[PDB]
Amino acid sequence: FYVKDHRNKAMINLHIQKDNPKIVHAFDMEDLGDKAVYCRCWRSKKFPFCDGACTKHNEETGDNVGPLIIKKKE
Amino acid sequence: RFYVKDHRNKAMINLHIQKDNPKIVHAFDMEDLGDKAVYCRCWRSKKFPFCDGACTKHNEETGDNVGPLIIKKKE
Ligand code: FES
Ligand code: FES
Repeated sequence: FYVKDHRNKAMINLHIQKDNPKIVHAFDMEDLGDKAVYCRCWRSKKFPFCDGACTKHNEETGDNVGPLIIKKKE
Repeated sequence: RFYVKDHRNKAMINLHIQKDNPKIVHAFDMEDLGDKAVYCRCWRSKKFPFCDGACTKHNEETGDNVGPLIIKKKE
């Protein structure tokens, strides 16, 4: 059994700051702690920070996304 | 007088990037960063984990409002 398609255009961000036409975050590395973990799935309730929402998203959708970690060499 | 705007979906976010990796995580030491690093949050960049402007076309096509994460040196 085969099948065709069309133009769905699913959004990545479903609910965060929808009054902002393009969500961009900018941080000075000098004011970060020893570690910051940033969300790349747009499902975190602590956006722009990762709260572990990625896990449920990957399990539900079969995806493989995860966060960006900025840290001091240590 | 009441109506909702439903945007919920069960679609994957990352369509094509490093699918042999079960969970794509990047970790960088700030001491090794230059003046400005711009990281992709849309999973459409051909330079992932870095932003290449793919988010603009995604936003246009889908009506989305995603954009990158910038880590920079204080001015
Ligand atoms: S909560 Fe989104 S990448 Fe972890
Ligand atoms: S290319 Fe993905 S956020 Fe810019």
